[PDB]
Formats: sequence, C-alpha cells, structure tokens
Amino acid sequence: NLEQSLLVAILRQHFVAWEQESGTGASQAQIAIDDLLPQLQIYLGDPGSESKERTRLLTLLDQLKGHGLVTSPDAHERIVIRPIIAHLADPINLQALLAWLREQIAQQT
Amino acid sequence: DGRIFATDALEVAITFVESLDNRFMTSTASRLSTVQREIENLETRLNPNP
Amino acid sequence: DGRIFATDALEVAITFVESLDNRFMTSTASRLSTVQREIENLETRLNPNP
Repeated sequence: NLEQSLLVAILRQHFVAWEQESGTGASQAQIAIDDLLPQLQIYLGDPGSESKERTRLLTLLDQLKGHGLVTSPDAHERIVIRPIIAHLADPINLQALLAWLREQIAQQT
Repeated sequence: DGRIFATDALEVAITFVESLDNRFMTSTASRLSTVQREIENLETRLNPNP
Repeated sequence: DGRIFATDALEVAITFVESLDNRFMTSTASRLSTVQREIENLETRLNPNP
C-alpha cells in the first residue's frame, strides 16, 4: 500500500546512497531508525507524540519485514535494508508507480 | 522522550484565565518606578547629542 | 455622560486575542537587559549591609 510505498521509496533512496558509498560491499546496508522519523514525519504528519510516531514507524517497518525488505529492529535500533529492495524499486517499476501516482494526483482535482 | 510538555498555546490559555479573577494583578508600584528608570535610560541612550 | 467606554473586562478580552496570532510578542530583546538592570537595582536596595 502507498504508505508502505512511501517508506519503500525512502529505504530505496538510502539503499542506493549506501551502494554508492560501498559499491556493493556487504549486505549490510544499515540505517538508524531515528533518521526515518524526520523524513516520514513530513508526510504522515506530526501528532506531536514521539512515542506515537515511533509506534507508527515500527509498525510500518514490521509490515515491510513481512515482505522481507528490512530486518526487524535490533538491540541497537538499526536495520539492514535487504538487497531485495533493489528489484522491487526497479526504475521500471518506479516509472509505473510514478505514472499511477500522477494519475491519482490528477484525480485529486 | 516520554516527558510531556505544555505547548505554548496552553501556556497562553492558562495565562488568560489566571488574570481574570480578583487577583494580585500584573502591575505594582515597582512597575511605575521601573518604567521611570527605563524611560530615563532609554532617553539617555537614544540621545545622539554628546 | 453620553461618552461610552470599554470596561476593563473587554480590555482583558481584547488583550487576549491580540496576543494569539503570529505577532510582535509581548517580550522583546531589550526585555532581558531591562530585567538585568532591575535585578541589579532591587538587589542593591534590599541589601541591608551598609
């Protein structure tokens, strides 16, 4: 779903940045959970309760791990974006979803 | 961080109802003395003539 | 006397809504220097030691 898709887009951007950093390196394309809060905050809003937004973000991350795109949060509040992400946010799929999103934006009228 | 805080909006809201009732109002005589001193200082400052 | 006036209650009421919106806030930069000078004066006054 499209909230999961927004989070997927953020994770894909982080994944490609990490890939640039390390070529392909190891499978450890890691990110700290606290960094997702500033980003996703802009979109889903700001209910003003850090705990509430953290719960929402962790629910989204858990649902994504249900699809296997991110390891569950660990003791260090860090996760490894599973390499599978590259083939779900494949630029072709990205263009398809982007065209559909432009369609919906037009429908927003 | 688990610590709740009172938004500035609620601060203004509470500051309103506080001033309402028969109270220790905002001002005192020291208010008038303070404004006297403040006018003195501000005039002596703004005055460009040496 | 035929001249109407705004009760102090309405004065408080209007003073409330005025401070609400994005505004020139009740405080200003010089407020802190004002309180600094006032604390200096009051401390020098209360001090009973000659």
